[PDB]
Amino acid sequence: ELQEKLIAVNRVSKTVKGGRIFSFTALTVVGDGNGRVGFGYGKAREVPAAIQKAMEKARRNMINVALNNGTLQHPVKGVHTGSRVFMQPASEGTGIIAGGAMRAVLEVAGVHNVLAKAYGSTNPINVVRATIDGLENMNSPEMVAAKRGK
RNA sequence: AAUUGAAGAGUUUGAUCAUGGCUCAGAUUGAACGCUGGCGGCAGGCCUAACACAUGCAAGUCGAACGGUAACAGGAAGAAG
Repeated sequence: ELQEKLIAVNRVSKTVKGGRIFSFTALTVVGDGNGRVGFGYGKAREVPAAIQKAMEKARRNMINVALNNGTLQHPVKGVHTGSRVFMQPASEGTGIIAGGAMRAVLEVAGVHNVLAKAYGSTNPINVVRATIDGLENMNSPEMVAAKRGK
């Protein structure tokens, strides 16, 4: 049920007095298959060290996303840093058809149908979080019955 | 029952995030060239010189408009081997 996966890994540099020392950072997103979306970045001097902290941080900071059946309740716009993310429900249509960075967050959230097409900046670390912000701000037709109806 | 569907990647820097061009994955064509090549069905086939042309053919048809025997097909009459 853990359903965890990595998006991408990127080598970086420091350049201290002695010379260049290269660290590694692996982005990861996790989910239970029905809502409960979460993610983690982290860093380390090794590849297996950095991925471990990413999956470790992905356990905490997990929030529910509301879905109808196996689809979104409505289309929702979301932005983060310099990235701009749109999505459409498209009920049982073709499905989970999207490029890397945003592929992980949709499939692990539970959606096997919605279309992405992420505009603006397509940076792996900025394109993620635009989903979680765009899925957190999304509200549910059953639980908006507080404002709706009466 | 009927225009119900939306992907990204690479590259500036010691490394990073924007901005921003270039490049690639797709489909398509009245196509060509390179290499190769079994059959069938359907469709397509001078996109440049509206440059110029050999030869045949590409529009004739009515004797039930009319005077007519020029053809060969008979019939009729005549003259002969």
